[PDB]
Amino acid sequence: GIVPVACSDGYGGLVTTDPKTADPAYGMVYNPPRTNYPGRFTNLLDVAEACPTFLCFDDGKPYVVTRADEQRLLAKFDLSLAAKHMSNTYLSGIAQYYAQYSGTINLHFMFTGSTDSKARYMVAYVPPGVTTPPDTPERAAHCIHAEWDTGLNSKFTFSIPYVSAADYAYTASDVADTTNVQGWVCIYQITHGKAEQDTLVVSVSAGKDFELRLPIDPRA
Amino acid sequence: TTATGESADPVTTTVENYGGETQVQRRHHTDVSFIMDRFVQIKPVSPTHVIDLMQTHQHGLVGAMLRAATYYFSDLEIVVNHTGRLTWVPNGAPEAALDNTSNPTAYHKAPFTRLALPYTAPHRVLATVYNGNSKYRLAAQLPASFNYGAIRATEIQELLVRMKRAELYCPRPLLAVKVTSQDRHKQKIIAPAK
Amino acid sequence: EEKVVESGGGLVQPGGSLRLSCVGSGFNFKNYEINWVRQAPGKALEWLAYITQTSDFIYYADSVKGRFTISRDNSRNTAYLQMNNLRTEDTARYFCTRAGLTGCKSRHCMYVWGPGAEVVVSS
Amino acid sequence: QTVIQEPAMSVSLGGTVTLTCGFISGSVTGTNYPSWFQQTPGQPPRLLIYYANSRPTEVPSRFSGAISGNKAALTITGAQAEDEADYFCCLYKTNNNILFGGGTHLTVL
Amino acid sequence: SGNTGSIINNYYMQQYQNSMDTQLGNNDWFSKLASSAFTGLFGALL
Amino acid sequence: EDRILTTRNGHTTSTTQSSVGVTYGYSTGEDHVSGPNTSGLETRVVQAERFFKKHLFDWTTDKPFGHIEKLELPTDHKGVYGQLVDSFAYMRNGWDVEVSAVGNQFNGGCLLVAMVPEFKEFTTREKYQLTLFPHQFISPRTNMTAHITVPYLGVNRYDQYNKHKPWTLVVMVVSPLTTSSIGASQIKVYTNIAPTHVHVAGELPSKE
Repeated sequence: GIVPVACSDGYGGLVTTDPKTADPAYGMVYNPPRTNYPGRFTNLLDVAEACPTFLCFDDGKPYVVTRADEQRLLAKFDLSLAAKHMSNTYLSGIAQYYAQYSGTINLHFMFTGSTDSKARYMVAYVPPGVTTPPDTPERAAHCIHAEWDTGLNSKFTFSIPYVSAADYAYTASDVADTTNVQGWVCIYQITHGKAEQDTLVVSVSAGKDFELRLPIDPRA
Repeated sequence: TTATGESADPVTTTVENYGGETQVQRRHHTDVSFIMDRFVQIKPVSPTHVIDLMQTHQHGLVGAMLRAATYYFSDLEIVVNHTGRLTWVPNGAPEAALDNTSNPTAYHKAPFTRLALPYTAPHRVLATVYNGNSKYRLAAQLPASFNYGAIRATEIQELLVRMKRAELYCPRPLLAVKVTSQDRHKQKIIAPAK
Repeated sequence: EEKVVESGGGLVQPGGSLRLSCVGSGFNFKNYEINWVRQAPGKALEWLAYITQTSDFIYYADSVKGRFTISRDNSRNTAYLQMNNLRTEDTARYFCTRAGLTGCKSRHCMYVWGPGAEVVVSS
Repeated sequence: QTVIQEPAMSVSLGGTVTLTCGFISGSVTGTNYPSWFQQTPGQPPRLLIYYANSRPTEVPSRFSGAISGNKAALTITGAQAEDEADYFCCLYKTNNNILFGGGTHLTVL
Repeated sequence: SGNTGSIINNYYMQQYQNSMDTQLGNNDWFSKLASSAFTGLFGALL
Repeated sequence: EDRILTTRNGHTTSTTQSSVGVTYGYSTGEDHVSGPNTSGLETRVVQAERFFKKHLFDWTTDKPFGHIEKLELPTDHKGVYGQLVDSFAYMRNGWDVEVSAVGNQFNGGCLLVAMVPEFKEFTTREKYQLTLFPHQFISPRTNMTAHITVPYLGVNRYDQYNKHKPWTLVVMVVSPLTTSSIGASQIKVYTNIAPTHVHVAGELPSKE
């Protein structure tokens, strides 16, 4: 008169990401109200998109300073989210917990100099396929790039496109590779007028179609 | 592009500024409820343990995502591997109540015990950081009322906690691995043995 | 009255090690910055070290880099200057100073000065 | 050495005297944030001028400071009998270097 | 919801499975910030 | 020019001619005030919603990136607000913070003015992500004032300000001050802070 059940062998057991819920133990409990509590965020990428965070150049500065030398490359960094320049960013902080990503990454360049200081900058995206990033703006002008001047509006935003063979790229970087699978982002100072000791603060935030998937738990 | 930086208003440019096209986005895996709904391990565990979510490792997935929010709310689900009889009490309970079986008590079945516990704090939300003291003066100590109760057994070996219905409110800095003297943090990625 | 009292001085042999204490009273010690200045007899003042309110930034003079270590304990309202590998030229009157006043909040104030601890280094 | 300060100056009682503080090579400006101290023998130094223009409330109005001729200048108007001491000039130059003057032994006649 | 499949309804009542919420008197701040982010160009375009 | 903004709290007024807008923190308004933890005995004091002034620090050329000066917003107030803190057990209020750094347009550098809930001493690396909090920048080339409005938020619907400070005003150097021959030698930083929506509950006995 009892329903026969085949207790399958491999099934059951505990999986830390299993979508079951546990059996309740303690009765009807009403929480104190928290309606309209300020600040709530329901998705990490909303915070990453809304709030840009600084990069790290030089001896740990969020800015690149005009060089007195004839060198015109202020900074270059690997496009990887594991790059040294992104290591102190919220985007990298959350991307360290996901295996793969996709989409656009936005860079914010905020010029902080006196009104007597004027400069023109260039940011270029160098795809993989070259052994070394170009060190000169006239050689980097052949890739996807944007030039801008300083003026009333001190902040310029540039979107680094996701161009890759695969649909998703790895957030981590493998030791058995000397050149990043994604390209580089080079920042150049085309020209400057009395702009010595004047800084260009650089921030990073997730783009409109940025995506992270496959949660992981590395030591981090 | 070309906004006022000091106003701190969000500016989100796309690739259509130079001829591209924005693609479809699927952000299910960064949802707070999804990302927090996993068993994280409470490594330092004693025979009498007070369930505080700040006991999680600060560099773990759930631990770091929790510490990246100022305030949090969640119902709690625990998995306890104990060798005796497991008793649980709510937040305000005196410590002497852990010896009484009229309280929620689970008998050792065999592998381990999995229970779902409600949010019993007398607060609207719990805080990962508290700038002050609830005692009638360093603020490094969280108030004693920021807990999900306490459990007691003859011996507790492992304790896993899972945040159900998670809600995070005020974001806080979240850090990746420190990178020094190299271009990228290079680590071994899983590759087939060949 | 905002005053700074320092002790720990004395006579030690060259190459020795000692720690100078700096106890402050009459103010919140955690809200101010500490500078150490030494003055040899018959000589001018010489700035030695500088520590911020939370030990975020620490600076030493080029002539005392490495040998000296500065630290502070805000809970005990005490500042410390640890000296190692003392030389014969280190004999001077050491002052523990507080930087800051009503209309000056920076390291350039140098308002409150202690009585001075005598440290003599000789063979 | 680096900072040039007069070894000693003489001023009559109730008179006016100006002290000169500057660099061997260069010009003293507001960026150096000049500071002046008074130190009677057997006494800790007392702050007189900070930012080369301001005076602590306790300090009497006699002591005044300014920048003139690319050098830090301390002016005492109506010198009293208590103004006989050693006056030191403090100048800022990089975070790791704070320069003090030689010290003017002002004598009130 | 969160990380839950189980197309079948829960065996236990919602009053026992989870703590219930009360109210006083859409709600995500950062979703609103992200949605209100300025897009496009500021000045003239050629 | 839309760059002129006048803020008027109580009977006090603050006008700036180099405004870059107002940042509205974590919410554009307050949450519900008449909660079940006060039994309807809370009352609103509009005489405390005024501007009060405080000196933060002197922004000089020696201060590098990461130099943080903090100010826990419930502070030693000598007016009506401090009297309320001393006369009522429980209190709640938001803040309306204006930070002024007046130099001239020939100075460089940039300050980050942020309101941090439940402040904790940030490490060196965490200062790079300080923009996660409600914030504005101050740059002499653009603006001389940052204006931030934040609501009341905390674990409890009402706080005891002698035991807990929900908010902290954090000003951090992002780029060091740059001074030419014609710029300002240094910049002094001041605050105009105004409590908003002040509610008190629980009448304390007279202090002798």
